[PDB]
This record gives sequence, C-alpha cells and structure tokens, in this order.
Amino acid sequence: HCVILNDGNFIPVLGFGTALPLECPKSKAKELTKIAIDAGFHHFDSASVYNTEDHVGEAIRSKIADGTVRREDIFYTSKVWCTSLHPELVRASLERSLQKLQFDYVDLYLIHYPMALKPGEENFPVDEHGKLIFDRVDLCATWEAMEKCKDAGLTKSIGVSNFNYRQLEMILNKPGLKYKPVCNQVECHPYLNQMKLLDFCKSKDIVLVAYGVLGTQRYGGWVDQNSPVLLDEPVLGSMAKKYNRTPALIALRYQLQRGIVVLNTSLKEERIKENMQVFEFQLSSEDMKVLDGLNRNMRYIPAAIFKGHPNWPFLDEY
Amino acid sequence: HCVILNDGNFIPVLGFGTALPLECPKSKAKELTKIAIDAGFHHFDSASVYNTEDHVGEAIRSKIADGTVRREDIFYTSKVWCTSLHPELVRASLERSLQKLQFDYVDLYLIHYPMALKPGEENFPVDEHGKLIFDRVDLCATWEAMEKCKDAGLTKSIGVSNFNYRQLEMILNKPGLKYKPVCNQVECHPYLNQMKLLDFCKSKDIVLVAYGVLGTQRYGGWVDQNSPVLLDEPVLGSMAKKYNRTPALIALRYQLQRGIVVLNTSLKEERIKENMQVFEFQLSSEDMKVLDGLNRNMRYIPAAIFKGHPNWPFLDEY
Ligand SMILES: NC(=O)c1ccc[n+]([C@@H]2O[C@H](COP(=O)([O-])OP(=O)(O)OC[C@H]3O[C@@H](n4cnc5c(N)ncnc54)[C@H](OP(=O)(O)O)[C@@H]3O)[C@@H](O)[C@H]2O)c1
Ligand SMILES: NC(=O)c1ccc[n+]([C@@H]2O[C@H](COP(=O)([O-])OP(=O)(O)OC[C@H]3O[C@@H](n4cnc5c(N)ncnc54)[C@H](OP(=O)(O)O)[C@@H]3O)[C@@H](O)[C@H]2O)c1
Ligand SMILES: C[C@]12CC[C@H]3[C@@H](CCC4=CC(=O)CC[C@@]43C)[C@@H]1CC[C@H]2O
Ligand SMILES: C[C@]12CC[C@H]3[C@@H](CCC4=CC(=O)CC[C@@]43C)[C@@H]1CC[C@H]2O
Repeated sequence: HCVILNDGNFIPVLGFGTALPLECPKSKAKELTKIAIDAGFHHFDSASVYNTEDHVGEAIRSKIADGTVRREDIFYTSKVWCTSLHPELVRASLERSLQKLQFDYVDLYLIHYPMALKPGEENFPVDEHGKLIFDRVDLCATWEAMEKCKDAGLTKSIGVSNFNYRQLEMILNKPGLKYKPVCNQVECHPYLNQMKLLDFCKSKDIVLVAYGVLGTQRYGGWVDQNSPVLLDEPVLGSMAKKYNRTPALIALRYQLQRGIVVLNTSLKEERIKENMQVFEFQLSSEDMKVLDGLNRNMRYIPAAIFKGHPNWPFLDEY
Repeated sequence: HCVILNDGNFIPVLGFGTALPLECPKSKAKELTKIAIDAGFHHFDSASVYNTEDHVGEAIRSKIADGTVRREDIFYTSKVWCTSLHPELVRASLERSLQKLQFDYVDLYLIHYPMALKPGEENFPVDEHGKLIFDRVDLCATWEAMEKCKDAGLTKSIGVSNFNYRQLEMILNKPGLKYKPVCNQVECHPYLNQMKLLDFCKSKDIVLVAYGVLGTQRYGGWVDQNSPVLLDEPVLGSMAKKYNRTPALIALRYQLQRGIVVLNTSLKEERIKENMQVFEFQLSSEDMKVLDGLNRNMRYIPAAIFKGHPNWPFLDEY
C-alpha cells in the first residue's frame, strides 16, 4: 500500500509515528517499533528532536537481523531540528542521526519547522526570560543543504513539515531549484481538514503527510489540555457504529481516501494492530462529505512557544 | 492493488480482457489467460457474447490446479447479453456461463448493454432487412434479476456496462432497490476521457471500469477501421520518451491516476508482461492535465448496429 513521490520513490501510505509523550521512557520506542513491525508497519516516522531514533534504530536493526524485515522494505523518516537549519549544519545533523540509528541512509529527511533557533546542543535555547532564542536563516539556503544531502545519498528523498502555502511557494519558485519537496508533513484531521493546503500540494505533486490524525497525543507543553478530544466527537462515534468499526478507524480511513499519507501512534499493542484494519473498508462518498463538515479550525499543535518568530507558519489562512 | 466496491468486495485495479478479434481462434483465449496469470494478472474480464468463457475457465482452473493461483485470488467478470435481459432469462444465462467455466460463482456480473434484443440462441437476431430485432424489457426489472443472482450466491457483485448517466439514475432511484451497481464498465481513453460520467459515478460510489484504454482491438463490424489509432498519438509518444516508458503504459497510468479500474488486452506475451509495469511510475499533475486536453469525443465502439434502439446510450451528452 504505497504512493509514488515526485522523485520516483515509494512511500507506504500508513506509517507508525515514533514520537513519545514526555511521561514515557525513551526506551519505550524500541518495544513499540518492534510491535509495529510485527503488526505489518513498514513506514516509521521519527525526528532528531524526539530523541527516540537510537531506540527505533535498534528495534529495526533487530528485526532485520532475525530476518523479519529487510532495510529495503522499511521506510524511515527523520527531520532536521530548528537548531541545525543553518546550511552548514544540516548535513551534520543528518550524519548524527545516521550514527544514532547505525543506518547507512534514511528514506526521507524533512525540515521540521520553517523556523530556525540558536545553534547549539540544546534543542530549545532560551534567554534569561525563558523565551526561545530565534535565529535568522535563509530557508532557501537550508533547502539547498537538504538537496546536497540527497545528492550525498544520505537520504533518498527530501521534504518539509509545518510549511504554509507561501513558504512552499518560496521553495518551488527558488532559482536553481534541483529537487522539489516530496511532501509537507502537517497536522490534519476532521477538525482541521487542510482542504486548501491539500489541494495546493496535490497541484504541485507534493504529498501531504498527516499527523494528529487521531487528535495528537496531546503533549504537555504543546497541546491545550482543554481542547476537545477528537475521538470523542459524536459524529465519529455514530459513523463507527454505521460501518461497524471504531472512531479511530473512521478518522484514519477519512484521510486515506483524500490521497493523504497517514501517520499514527498508540502506546497500546491492540490499537497498533487495529489501525492496520483501515485497509479493510471504504467510507461512502456522502459520509466523506459528512466528515468534511466537522472542519472547525482546531489546531492542536500551534507551536505556541514559537509565536513571534518571523517564520511562524500558522498566521496565514493556509 | 485493489479498490473497494460499494458492496464491500475488492476488485484488482488492473484487469486482463478476454475478448478476442474475430480473426482469432477462440482457443487463443486459453493460452493468453495462462500468460496473463503468470505475469501477475488476477482480474479477468469476459462476457457470454465473447464466446471465450470455457477457454478462459480452462486456463484459470489449470493454474488453480497446479497451485499457481487460488480461486479466491482471482476476480472473474461475466456479462449477460442483450438477448437474455428479460427477468426470466438472466439467471439461466449466468448458470450457462458457470457451466462453461466449471466455476461455482463469478466475482462480478454485468448487464452488457442497456438494450434488450429478441430472445433466442442467436446473439444478433435480425429481420428480413438485416436490422437487429429489438425487444422491450424494463431495465429495473432486469436489475431485480441481477440482485437475485447475487442473493443466490452465483455472483458476488453486480454492475452494468455502457450505461449513461440517466440510465444509472433509473436503477439508483428504483423502488425497493436492494443493491446499487458496483460499477459501470465503459469506453475510456484520452480521446474520450468521460470526465462527467466519471465524476457522476464517483458521487454515487460506482466504480468506472474502462475498456478501450489503449484504443480498443478495433473489432471489424464495430470500430471504424479508419479511425485514428490511439497509441499513435504524438502526445503519448512524447510523454513515453520523457518517462522512459511506452505510449501504452502512459495511457494505462493516466486512467489509474483518475481512480479508474483498467482493462487491457494484448495478443502478445511481451506486451501482457509490459502492461504490469504500470504500477512502477507516476505521471505528474501537469502531464495529467495535458492528457485531459486530448479529449475529442472519439468513440471507437458506438454500437452502431444498435442505433434506433430506444435505449441507445450514446446520444445523451453523458
Ligand atoms: N512533524 C511534526 O511537527 C509532528 C508533530 C506531532 C507528531 N508527529 C508525528 O506524528 C506521529 C503521530 O503522533 P500524534 O501526536 O499525531 O498522534 P495521533 O496519531 O493523532 O494519535 C493520537 C492518539 O490516538 C490514540 N489512538 C491510536 N490508535 C487508536 C485506536 N485504534 N483507538 C483509539 N485511540 C487510538 C493514541 O492513544 P493511546 O496511545 O492511548 O492508544 C494517541 O494518543 C508521531 O509519533 C510523529 O511521528 C509529527
Ligand atoms: N463491455 C464492453 O462493451 C466491452 C467492449 C470492448 C472490450 N471490452 C473489454 O475490454 C478488454 C480490452 O479490449 P479492448 O478492445 O478495449 O482493447 P484495449 O485494451 O484498448 O487494447 C487495444 C490494443 O492495444 C494493443 N496493446 C496492448 N498492450 C500494448 C502495449 N504494451 N504496447 C502496444 N500495444 C499494446 C493491443 O494490440 P496487440 O494485441 O497487437 O498487442 C490491442 O489491440 C476486452 O478484452 C474486454 O474484456 C468490453
Ligand atoms: C510537538 C513535537 C513532538 C513531541 C515533542 C516536541 C519536542 C519536545 C518533546 C520532548 C520529549 O521528550 C517528548 C516529546 C516532545 C513533547 C516536538 C516539537 C515538534 C513536534 O514534533
Ligand atoms: C464489441 C464487443 C466485443 C467484441 C465482440 C462483439 C460481439 C461480436 C463478436 C464476435 C466474435 O466472435 C469476436 C468478438 C466480437 C467482435 C462485442 C459487442 C459488445 C463488445 O463487448
């Protein structure tokens, strides 16, 4: 179950996310990755900032060793963090991730946010007032660095995450562009269906990869704990009954039928296995319209600590 | 590589057609079906009027018997001809086909044309002037018989072929309707892209299955021999070069990227194998637009001998 990226590479349409809530020990990522592989997942999403890469890598290499899967069958994504967006620091970060993973290459590498922060070991550098220290970096220069990573063979494909319409256009119209971003990984679910951004990406052969498909893991420090819980939406409960599935399966299927590559995370083995059942049924055209009606501009992860940054992506309509 | 029908069943998106030109011995169907199976084809399209069902059935059963494939992995389609549309004759025709195939069930059964003809052994009954003898049979009455065939387990799914927008509506609005048609098999290629009918079918959860994807086999007595040869289209040649593929592969991929289930036939082993490579590449969004521009209302199989029939489907815009 894959789709073809604009650079010719194949990406599985359903991927398991390896970000873990703060309350979880990082080693948890290793057990979950194993469980996911056994359940049939071949696409895994990670990032330098998650700090789960080494554990995810051990799980994968472990499943490759015992002959469960081959590296070529696994699609692994990483992301360069805000502190290494400087053109001279991008490749170093990728090489560091590859060292942690003990991998020869990653299948996809993305710019995590179009917002650079002060370079340094600390992922969240703050001043004496506790405010993040922003940095100015030419995003087009950063993209050129990403392209060089692809030409180095360190990553098979390159893309971006949390970019808005104008920022994507900035890259697409860049003089001397060599490789278009293969995707734009953003938050997307019934409460924030991204209709406009999705149509734009499609028109440019850019795949929209969605996180927050099930309402996000509601991370402390990022998601308002008082925001509504997506899966508690009555409409999803009613539709789950109609199709004799679950609210989660309904939300997952909704995105797949819109041409979106879906990410998902669960700390529970039973749910990891359940989510694979999304390929078992079809939502009717009319029910897809019903789900479209839930749109209410509810953004669970507005990256509020970045407010004020010149490149904060969520101010524009899309 | 399947899509989900509105009755829950799965259908492979690429199917091998078993209709043969008059110039071919019917037995040719047996060897071609075996070759298609070896190449990876699981979806086979046939019809009682083709007179190749017993040969196709023999090929499939031979491959099932030697362990190459399982019946459950094969998706076989048959169609009831105009002379058996009467409610009292539909089932007998399907049972007759099952007898020829030595199958217990077919996966899909279609009304071949929305035009009933005088009942009898002859598939093309004509009067003393050589004109087809039409018959009056309510399309909804015929559909009820199709539903009964599905309930009897003789066919897993039911659909139609060569129906226009209004005829589909007739079935969809039928009082007491039990099962919607899962598909509408019609001619479709860059010269007749069926944009409007396709959108209508999608809005009703009806899959559009296309034949004539490569310009049809240009059957004598049905297709104008001087009509342009689809694959000789310069645009397809240019695109084939750009993608390092072939005109045929470009035409096949075009339909797949539009959510269409594609049928294809070649009397040559090398081409049957080649067509399976359609899953290897992606046509850009921009090139898809260029192909949409080739539309010129060129209908290779207008069923001209049927002109005059009250239900001739090709007069309406769509
Ligand atoms: N690029 C970015 O900026 C960014 C940001 C955030 C996340 N991500 C990526 O997206 C991945 C997904 O994380 P997410 O935060 O967006 O969460 P999510 O996939 O939206 O999942 C949210 C919640 O769904 C629940 N869930 C999962 N399967 C379920 C089922 N079958 N039934 C009921 N509940 C179910 C989980 O709870 P339980 O664990 O209790 O089952 C989880 O807390 C991450 O791991 C990461 O790879 C990327
Ligand atoms: N329901 C209906 O009314 C209806 C009507 C007509 C057909 N059909 C179905 O559709 C199926 C397909 O038949 P069709 O008439 O529509 O033909 P088609 O699939 O459009 O193929 C047309 C021609 O393409 C050529 N071709 C195939 N692969 C090729 C390649 N890789 N390179 C170059 N040329 C290639 C073939 O020639 P060669 O053999 O010389 O390679 C063939 O004559 C039938 O067998 C039948 O199952 C249904
Ligand atoms: C919210 C997001 C995923 C969760 C992480 C966060 C950075 C800080 C964090 C540190 C942790 O030890 C657990 C996860 C998380 C809370 C990430 C910023 C971008 C996005 O991927
Ligand atoms: C053109 C079409 C497929 C080809 C056949 C035709 C009926 C007469 C025929 C008789 C034959 O022995 C060979 C095929 C064919 C020429 C069919 C009518 C509807 C369509 O499926």
